[PDB]
Amino acid sequence: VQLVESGGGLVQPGGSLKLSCAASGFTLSGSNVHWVRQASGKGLEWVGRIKRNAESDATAYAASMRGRLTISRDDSKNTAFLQMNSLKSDDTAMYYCVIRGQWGQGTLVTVSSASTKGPSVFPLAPSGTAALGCLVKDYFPEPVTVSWNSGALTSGVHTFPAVLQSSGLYSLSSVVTVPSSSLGTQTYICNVNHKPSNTKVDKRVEPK
Amino acid sequence: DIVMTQSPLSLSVTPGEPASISCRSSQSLLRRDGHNDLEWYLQKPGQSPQPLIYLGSTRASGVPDRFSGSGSGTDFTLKIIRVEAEDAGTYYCMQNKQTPLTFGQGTRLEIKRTVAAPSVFIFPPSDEQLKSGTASVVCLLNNFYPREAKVQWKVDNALQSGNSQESVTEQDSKDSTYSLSSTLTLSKADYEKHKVYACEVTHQGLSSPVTKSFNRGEC
Repeated sequence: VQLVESGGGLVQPGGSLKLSCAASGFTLSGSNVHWVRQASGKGLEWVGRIKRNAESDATAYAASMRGRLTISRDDSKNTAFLQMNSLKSDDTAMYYCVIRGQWGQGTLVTVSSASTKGPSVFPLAPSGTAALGCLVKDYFPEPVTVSWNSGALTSGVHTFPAVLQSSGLYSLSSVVTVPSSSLGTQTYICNVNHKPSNTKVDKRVEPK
Repeated sequence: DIVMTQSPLSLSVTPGEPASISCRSSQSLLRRDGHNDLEWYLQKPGQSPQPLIYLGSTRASGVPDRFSGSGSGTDFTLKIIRVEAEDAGTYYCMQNKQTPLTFGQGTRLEIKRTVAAPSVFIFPPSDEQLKSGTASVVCLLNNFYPREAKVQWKVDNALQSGNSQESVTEQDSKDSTYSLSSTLTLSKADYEKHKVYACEVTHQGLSSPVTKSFNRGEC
């Protein structure tokens, strides 16, 4: 029924990461577990798999990752694992757990020698239709999540792809178009979350 | 490895009209049962890929009959009978005959819609950012079509070159438009030295370029 994926994040080049794929409403052992990767703005690449218990937990691994992967299953925890060693910058991608015999939301793996940095959150103050937003500046690595009014404001929201600045730090803007008549009365709060640095910010955006 | 070839790599279809995506396999995917070891996926913006077709022609649960997978052996076709706005994204074919599982390059489906001019908004740096020692000027181009748009920054009529970065959202699943954010970075001392901050926008939906500006400190 549900898939929890973790163990990703920032790792220095030459480092190791152990991805976890926890199943909820079913037994993983009866299913084949695959891992598929996707580098930002690129296609799909199969990484490896582990066949169901009946099929002797048989493992196969992508040649591009040869001798660097170890796929397992902890049946007592109902969880699959992808151990990846000697990671290079080319391994930076979204890694998805794929149940065969559903696709998870994935976990981002960033192979960089840069340090984690929490963002600065600045309001994009308004002034028929008005626009307002939040500028989420100087953070590393990706991702950052942005919601408006704890998820109660979704219409007209545009959260932009982050841009990597010359400093090697990311920056993104999140905006909402709202009725200008609502400006003095309705409260607008952007909810920022940068999990890598444990930076959570609730910023009220006011007209002046 | 089995090589998966997709044709075309991108297309623009208006809602109500059909779309066809071809997939070529390097080796036959035909099974003994008459089916094929070929699947179709859709990846919508910000989402993981979702299954459309399995076994060459079998629809995944909750996929409407608008979508069909056809073909056998090495040649496959994904057809969308009538394209909806929600269909915007990247389509991939995938063989599951053997490991390594292989995918086609991906086909980006653009939903063609009427020309829509952007609504333009300029934002000065916040007081809190200036307090922190930096200055970012943001320019918003909201809900436009087609994707081609040009933004030109001017500071006291000086053309800004190389001190701005931009990012565009992917096609909207409901209204089929794009949005763009452009950020002008300057030092706090350069920001304080100048008065007029203008963002000039060029787009097909605009008969003339639109300028949105502000004067630092209201005047």
